[PDB]
This record gives sequence, C-alpha cells and structure tokens, in this order.
Amino acid sequence: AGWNAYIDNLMADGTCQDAAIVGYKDSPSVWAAVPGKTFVNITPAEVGVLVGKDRSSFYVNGLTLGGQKCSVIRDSLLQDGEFSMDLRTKSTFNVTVTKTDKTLVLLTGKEGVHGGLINKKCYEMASHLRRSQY
Repeated sequence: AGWNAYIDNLMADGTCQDAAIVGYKDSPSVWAAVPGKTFVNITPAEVGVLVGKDRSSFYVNGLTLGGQKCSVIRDSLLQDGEFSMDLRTKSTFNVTVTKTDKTLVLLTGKEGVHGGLINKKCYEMASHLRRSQY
C-alpha cells in the first residue's frame, strides 16, 4: 500500500519501535503506522495539542501520544524549515514528531537509541513528504 510503505522504511532497522503518519487537517486520523504499538491509538485531541497555539503548557506538564505520557525536550514543530518536536517518554524511549503540510510523522526508537538519530530519521521522512506536496 501507499503510506504503509513509508512505515516499512522507518522500521527497516530494529532501532525504531514505533512510527506513524497522521493527517491533522480537518478531521485527524492515522494514515499509516506500526500495528500493535502506540501511535496507532493517537487521538485528535493529542493532535490538537501538538499543533496547538499554546506551546508552553506541554512543557511543564507534558503531553500524551496514544495515551503514552511523554516529556518535551525540544519544540520547533511550527518553525518553518525545522518543523520538529523531540520527546522522551516518562517510564524511556526517545521520540520525534515532524510536521508536513498535511501530516504528522511520528517515530520512537527502542531503548538506548539516541534521540538525535531519531530526529534525523523523522526529519528526513517529513522532508521527503513536503517535497511530494504532502
């Protein structure tokens, strides 16, 4: 399938334990993801927080992704050219969320996997989608 091929890309190595593509326009929903994981259960309320205008409250408190509580280490999701938010779960795995024109690309590496490489991998996927006018 179309979008599912992109997940197989992100999960090709054993590092990343979960990944997803989620449309956030109009009515949010998962476009592609890893079955039996967490991102498959992301809610549009959680999506509204990610792309929200209040970007100081998920710092103190943190947000959730598919119910999975996470802290925030870095937020540049609304920054053009950068469009990424780095996260770390509250057990801990490192997470990166990137924003395209129509989607959110989410990815979390397994235990011990550096959040920097996760950011590079996730930023690479969103950069590709952006050029595909997505």
